[PDB]
Amino acid sequence: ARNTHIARSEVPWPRPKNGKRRVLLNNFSAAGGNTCLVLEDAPEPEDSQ
Amino acid sequence: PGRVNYFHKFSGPSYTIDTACSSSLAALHMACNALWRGEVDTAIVGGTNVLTNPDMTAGLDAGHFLSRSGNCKTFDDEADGYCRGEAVVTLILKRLPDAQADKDPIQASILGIATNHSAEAASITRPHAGAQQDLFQQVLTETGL
Amino acid sequence: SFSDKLGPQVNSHLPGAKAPTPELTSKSIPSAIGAEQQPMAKSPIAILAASGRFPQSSSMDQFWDVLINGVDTHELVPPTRWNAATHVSEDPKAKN
Amino acid sequence: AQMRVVAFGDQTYDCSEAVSQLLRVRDDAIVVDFLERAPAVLKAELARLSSEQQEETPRFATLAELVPRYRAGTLNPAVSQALTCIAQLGLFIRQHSSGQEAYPTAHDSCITGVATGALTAVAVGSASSVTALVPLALHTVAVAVRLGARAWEIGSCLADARRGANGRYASWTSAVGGISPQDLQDRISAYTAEQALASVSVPYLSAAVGPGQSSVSAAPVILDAFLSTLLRPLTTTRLPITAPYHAPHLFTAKDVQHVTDCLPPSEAWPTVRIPIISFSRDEAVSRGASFPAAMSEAVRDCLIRPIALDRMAVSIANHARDLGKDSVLPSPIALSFSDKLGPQVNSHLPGAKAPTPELTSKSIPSAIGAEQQPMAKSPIAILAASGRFPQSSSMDQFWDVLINGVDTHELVPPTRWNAATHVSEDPKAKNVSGTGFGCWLHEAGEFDAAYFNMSPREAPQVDPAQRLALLTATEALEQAGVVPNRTSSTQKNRVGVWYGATSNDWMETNSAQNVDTYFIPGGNRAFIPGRVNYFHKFSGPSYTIDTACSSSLAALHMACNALWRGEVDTAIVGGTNVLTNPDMTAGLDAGHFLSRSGNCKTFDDEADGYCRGEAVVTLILKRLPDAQADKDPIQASILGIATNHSAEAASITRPHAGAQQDLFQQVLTETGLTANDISVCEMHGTGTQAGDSGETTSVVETLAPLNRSGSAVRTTPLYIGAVKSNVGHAESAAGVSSLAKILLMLKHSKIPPHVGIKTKLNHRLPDLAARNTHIARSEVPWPRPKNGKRRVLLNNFSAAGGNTCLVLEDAPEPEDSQEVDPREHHIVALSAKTPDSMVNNLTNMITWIDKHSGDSLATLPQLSYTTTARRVHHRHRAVATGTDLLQIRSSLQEQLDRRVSGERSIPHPPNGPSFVLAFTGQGSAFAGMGVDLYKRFASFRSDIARYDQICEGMSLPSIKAMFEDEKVFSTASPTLQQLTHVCFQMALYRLWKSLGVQAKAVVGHALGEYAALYAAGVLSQSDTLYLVGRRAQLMEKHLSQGTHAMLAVRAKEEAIVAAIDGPPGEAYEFSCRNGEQRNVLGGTVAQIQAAKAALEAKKIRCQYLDTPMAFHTGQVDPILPELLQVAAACSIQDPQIPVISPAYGKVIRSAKDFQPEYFTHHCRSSVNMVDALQSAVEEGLLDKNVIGLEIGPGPVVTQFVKEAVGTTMQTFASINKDKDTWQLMTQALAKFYLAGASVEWSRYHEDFPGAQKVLELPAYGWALKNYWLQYVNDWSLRKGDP
Amino acid sequence: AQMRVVAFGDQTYDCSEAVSQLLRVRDDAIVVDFLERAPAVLKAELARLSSEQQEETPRFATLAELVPRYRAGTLNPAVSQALTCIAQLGLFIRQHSSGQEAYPTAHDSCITGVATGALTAVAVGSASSVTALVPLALHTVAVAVRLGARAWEIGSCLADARRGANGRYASWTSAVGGISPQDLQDRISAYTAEQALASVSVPYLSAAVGPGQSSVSAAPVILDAFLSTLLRPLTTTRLPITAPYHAPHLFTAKDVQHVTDCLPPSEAWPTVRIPIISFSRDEAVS
Repeated sequence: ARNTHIARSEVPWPRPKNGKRRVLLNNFSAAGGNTCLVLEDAPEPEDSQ
Repeated sequence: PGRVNYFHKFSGPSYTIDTACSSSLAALHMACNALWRGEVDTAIVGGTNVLTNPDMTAGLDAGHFLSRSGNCKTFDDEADGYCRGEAVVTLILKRLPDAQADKDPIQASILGIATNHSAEAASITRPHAGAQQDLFQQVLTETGL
Repeated sequence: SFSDKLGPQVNSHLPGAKAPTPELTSKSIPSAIGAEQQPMAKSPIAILAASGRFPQSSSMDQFWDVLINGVDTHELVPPTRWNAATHVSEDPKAKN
Repeated sequence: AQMRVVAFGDQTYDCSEAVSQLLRVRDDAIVVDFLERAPAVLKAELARLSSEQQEETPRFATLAELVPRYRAGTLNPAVSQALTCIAQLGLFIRQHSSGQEAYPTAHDSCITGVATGALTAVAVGSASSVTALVPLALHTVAVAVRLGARAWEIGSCLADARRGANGRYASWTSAVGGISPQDLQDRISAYTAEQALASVSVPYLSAAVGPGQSSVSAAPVILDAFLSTLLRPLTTTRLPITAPYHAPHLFTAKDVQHVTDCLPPSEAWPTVRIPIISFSRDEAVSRGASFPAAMSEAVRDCLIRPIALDRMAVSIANHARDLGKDSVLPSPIALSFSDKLGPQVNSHLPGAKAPTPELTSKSIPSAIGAEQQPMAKSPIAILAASGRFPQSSSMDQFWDVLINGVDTHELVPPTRWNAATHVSEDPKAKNVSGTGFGCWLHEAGEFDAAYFNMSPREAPQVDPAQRLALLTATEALEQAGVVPNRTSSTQKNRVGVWYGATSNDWMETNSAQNVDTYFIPGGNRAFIPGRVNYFHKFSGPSYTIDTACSSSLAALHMACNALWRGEVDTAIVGGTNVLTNPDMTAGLDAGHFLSRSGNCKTFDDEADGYCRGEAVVTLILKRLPDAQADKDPIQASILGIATNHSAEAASITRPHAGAQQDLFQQVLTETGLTANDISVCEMHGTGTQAGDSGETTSVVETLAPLNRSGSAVRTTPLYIGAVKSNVGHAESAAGVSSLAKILLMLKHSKIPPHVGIKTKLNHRLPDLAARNTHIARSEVPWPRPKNGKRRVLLNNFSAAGGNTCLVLEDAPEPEDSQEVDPREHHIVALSAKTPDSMVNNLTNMITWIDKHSGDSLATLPQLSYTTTARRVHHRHRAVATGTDLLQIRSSLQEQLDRRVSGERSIPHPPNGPSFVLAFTGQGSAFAGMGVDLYKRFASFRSDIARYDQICEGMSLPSIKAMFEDEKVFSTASPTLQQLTHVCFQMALYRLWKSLGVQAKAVVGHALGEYAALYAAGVLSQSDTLYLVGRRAQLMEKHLSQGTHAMLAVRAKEEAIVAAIDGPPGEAYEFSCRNGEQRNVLGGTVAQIQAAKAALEAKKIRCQYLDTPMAFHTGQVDPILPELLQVAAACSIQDPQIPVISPAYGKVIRSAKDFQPEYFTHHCRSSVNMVDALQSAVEEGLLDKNVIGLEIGPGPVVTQFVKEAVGTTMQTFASINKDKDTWQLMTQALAKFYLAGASVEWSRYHEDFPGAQKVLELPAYGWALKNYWLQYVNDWSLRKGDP
Repeated sequence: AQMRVVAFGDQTYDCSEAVSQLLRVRDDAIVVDFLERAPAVLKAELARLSSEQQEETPRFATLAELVPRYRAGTLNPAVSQALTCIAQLGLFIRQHSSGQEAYPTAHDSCITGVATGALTAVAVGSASSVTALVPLALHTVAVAVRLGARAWEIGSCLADARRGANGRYASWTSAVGGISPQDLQDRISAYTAEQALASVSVPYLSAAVGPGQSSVSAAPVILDAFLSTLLRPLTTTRLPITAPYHAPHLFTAKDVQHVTDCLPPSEAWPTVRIPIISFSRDEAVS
């Protein structure tokens, strides 16, 4: 209903044109702490031609 | 990290973080904090875990943390705890302008990182959904996404 | 609020006149090298490399080989860590 | 009529001081941003130099590292030009941004610049604001770097540094005075003609300073060979120019073009607006040129044209004359001989002057909250500190051991591990050590499990480190007066915990002898801060730092980083070390780390290792402005902190003195202090010969250097000490232990003696006496300089190779409010989680009072404030009231005697008390009613003012005069009287509601119905005012004076009915039925007289009522329609609480009963108080356990409530005709507190600043118990045997 | 030949987007400094409010946490006033610092603002550069907090929040269309005469926005009852104003003096140098 899936099989994850992919990373604690992290994609490489 | 500093002759800070099962990400947060105020220009973040003491496994089992059936059955209806794993991994970090100036390879970019404590949970070990939701929303707002 | 009507209303009380805006007025000079970057505080942090040793994997490529193939790596404790036959019981009754 | 002139100078001006000053600016955003962005541009431009040049440039992170190199003279021309430009631009920006100076304009100002300052002239002449100037400044910086690099390249190609370079760069020019430029040129021409020289290497004059002064440039060797021929009376001085400049025979247009190639081409380049005076060029004044073109011309000036400095003043004066002005006011920046400028500029001008008063330099006051500097790079305040050291259960006992110079080391106690089996003279057996000495805490197993919700089963298997961390953290939080959610900075989401631990011996040795369900929670180091966060409900980051033997200062560094980034507002930092694993001692002795003789003997000639000690310490940190705004107690400020690694050591464990010296210098430079400001240096001093010698030499070289003459440069003694010779090496709490010692010395203002040196001072140390450095052998006074502060340097090193440094400071001088607490009576509150803790707290408080009985007269209010406002209040409570400390002491002593005699404390009910609020009629009003409340409480004053203004809005008489004059009650009109009564009742109710008194039901009596209805949410304040005012006005208007009267009889209803002839109602009617034995009769004055005559004939004591009007009688008939019309206007609502209404004699609970006719009925019908009270008691609303408060001039209605309810219903009043209001208020608050009410103590003291200070009260009286898991059977010596 | 006029709005305009955008600026030092200092001044001034007002104020570490509450209509008048003024000043400062726009000058510019935008108007008219304007901006933020607090105090005095409020702050005003202001005034007078009402709770004309439109303010229940009397083709639309304003029969010179009592007396206070167009006043330009 919310448009979220658990990939039961390999699915492509292509980079959007003129865009980036973003990720959320969670790592919690038995002591109680929580750490969250928002990841991105590296800029398109401007390698000398 | 002391041996890494000594062998490679790096004369910058050197800490080991023992936060928790989240030690590696806490160390990453600390490294980013150091990077964000110019203390260091390059960082070597990592995390290690090698199991060689039966008593830690015995204690974790006695605490009902581990699963007596196999691996971690995430999202399953019969999930009954996790199983211990071994892994060592190291990463190299830089501020994006510095990474682009030196022409280093870049695999991803960290936009923001935050930490908090589930201090309102029923017991110390159990998690608190409200705290995690607040953390996620705070990070999202800070990142501007 | 309703700002777009301020112009027509004010100019309706004045002698006829209409002047456009040069779209190129926003042209800016180029910043000095090394200054265009945003301050160090809250700046993106790059990940340059990564290495590790995971179960059934002596590199990251082998880690991906494990991940994409959907194989779980759990197994009983080897004999080089401790002897399972005596350190593990169906119901723990002995010390430790 | 006056023109300002901005002038910049050349490289001749020593700019090191200016650069040092700018780097210390913290209150200007523009300057800070510019100084962060200039190093980046500088580095980017340096990276594209030649290969040989790049080898000679230093590597730096900030501009600070280039200052000492600039002073030493070992900085190449490129960086020198860049630094000159940066200093000039930063000075100008700071002057015109935080100096609040109008930017120069084209009509009142001109810009001039000597060769290197010609670039900055273009940079600031092409803008109109500092914001528009910042980018041009960076472009100019890059251009200057390139210019210096080009000159350096040409010079280096011309000549090579001599063999004896020493690193210094020779000077390429020298100022020669004594002849005019023409004679000097003739001499140079003759010299180069007689002597054959390459046309490209001849000497040339690069300036014309004046009629008899000039400058000459050439390659250092050639210049020296030429200046030798200039004999007396000509004098020559070597200027600090390290490259050739102003040489039209060494540079061409190509070089000028190359330098200015860093500027890309475009059309958005700003032009030159403010005229620039180029005294060296043909056209003195230039304007209207693009930015790149003017920059190219400036570079040409600085490379190809000689400085015509004998024409600057003439050109400026000519410009001033042309503009028509008559005087010039100079504002030179980094200009040499700047003082002489203005005189010679004005010499060419007609005489004129215009002084500026210095009193006009004043500035607008900053808005509250904007005066503080940005949280980044802000002092961190230490508010409190608690710890457990050997032979010390607190910091006072730690001071005792320090000052007494006692040695603590001893053999292993039987509780840890047997020494007869784990120690041998020469280790030969497996897992056997040669040393068994240490400094132990003998009460590490003592804990209050109940206080922290732990269980007797779980407590033993919790690492003593965690238990002591909890104890010390709670103690430190209590000592700092921090209660969660009390303030913005103490919100639970803004508090984090950092702890430094490096061992979990409990898991290895004690907990592992039997693994139970609490093995991991109780043993893992993750739970040392986790338990603190969980128990105190702080929801901020929590970390454990295992850095090294220097973990505590690493944790402090991380906490300060978190505070400086704004991710927390309060931080709890600490460090733990409890030794219980014999294997750790065996492995430290196998590595030759521990001494086999005794304690750490630092600076001694026979140092042969250190001793293992134990210590737990916890501190509370906070940014300085947040602590000051919170009225928290501050005892030190952290100015800076840094870390690095000794990775160049010969061995991993061995220290490296060079790294330590770099760390100390870095911290000192960042903090902005000089070597002479540090009076004390607390060093690691771990009692090892080589390590002690290296640390001492590095510290002395940093803080106590030697001048070239070989004499001391310090003007004040520097004292060196180490806490480790007294308590050993805590080795994970060592940093916090040293910091705690420093705090104690700051408190007591004396330096304790040093006990490490037992035989003889180590002979490898530097001669300290020659350096003005001392090792205190007897305690010396350490007084705080008046109008000054004393600072410290703290060190902490590691076996892993990490070094940490920290600079401390004295707290700001207290600004204590000198206002005297007008309150007469005061309230002191104690609380505990256990009856035993209650007895302990009472005993400790009584002891404290005796020791502090006569300290001052302001101590009682501050004790009240600390005990009530700044504390957490638990289930078991005890309170004391009095006017002086002696009364409180006596009351507390009586309570303690009764408690010890055999009584037992009982926790208050979980939900607290329940209140019923009674509002009185218009009978108890007296002159001066609530006049002290109007004077002392600001909320009451505001409420009364608002009510008065609203009344004036509705055409009603003012009410303020009845609360200020106090002499108008006598002649108050009846409407004014009723208005004052209702307004006072409403304001008073709002006051009590502000102190945490919540109403569960409200009951009025014949005039409190309006206030009660407001308090129940039925009406608003405006509606109540309108109703009461219009009712009174109608009563006064339609009716007359003396029409009826009222009387009261102290007899039953049947008796009064029988004693009077005639049925009730037709002649007389009941007006109020206060109680069973109390009734009030009303009727015509003649009828009242007849009734009194009839009843008094029966010998019944009745009394006339002073009320002039008559309510609930026949006199209120001809105004009912008007009251009905008025009441239909006001809004109505469902009450939030039951409204006991005597008018209807029931418990009304809905808005359907408060229709407009209800008000008319009340204004006419009788006050059937008794029936309403009985209805409420039947409904169960009122019980004997319900508290009753009296919102009114006296305890009238509450008495009736007590009769209706029972006889054991404690009740209190708020105002009285004879008793002081503060006595009653204090008594009521004390009884509510004892009941269980959560009083808003913060609001009770907010209006009395004189009482707002936190005292150092005795710590909590914990009910300690021993929880230990003994290590048995010596199994650690058989790790691997069958 | 041409002059530019900078106009500031009021509470009616939504400022969530503006405040969110301002918090994402990273290339401007002045804007970052202002957005760091403004929360400090707001927290310092919000600590001087009465007890009942502080229980209804949210706890925020930074301005980012107030946007979600502002959008949900759960922000009391004081913080809303502060946020509106902060957004206005921040937008102006960013435009004139990063936008590289010349500061307004009296020769070819004039400031103007409506009720809430007049504070920002005077703040911007007394300065000559963004650097010189930042402190006056913080003073204006404090004054806005105080003004909102006073209006909220009086409004709460008049009437209390309804039972089913659920947190939201009921609007106190509403725009009216289809009448000239005069006939609407006579309608208000007739409705007041027919139902006797306290002189303080009577509806009043807060604004006259056009020849056939205007605004009417009153207590939420009084306003709701009155608007039911207006029948088609009479149109009514609510506005997001949560306190009584523009009420000469509720506010006096004492309230004005109290609101502006956070500015210490001194003879440095810069004098407005660029004319401010005051259309409501008797003197058009001051």
